[PDB]
Amino acid sequence: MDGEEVKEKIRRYIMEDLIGPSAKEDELDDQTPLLEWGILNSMNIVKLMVYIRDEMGVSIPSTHITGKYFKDLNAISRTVEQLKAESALE
Repeated sequence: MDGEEVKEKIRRYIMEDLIGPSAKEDELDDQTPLLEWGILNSMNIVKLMVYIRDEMGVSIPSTHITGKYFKDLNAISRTVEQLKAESALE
């Protein structure tokens, strides 16, 4: 329930673990097309799914995994806060 704290955590983990070479100081931006970079697919996306799960405390269901939310980092976080609300009542 912040947006920014969630985003900066995730985006930087994409730079640390996921990518490697194409992950300079400002390669991964706030609005970067993550799917057009093709960095997010079933192999990679699960390391994010567990990252948000532990760090943000948000259980992302497998049925939630669709392009619109994993499209850019704002779309990532906005839906994390929705799923955070779901997990808050659950």
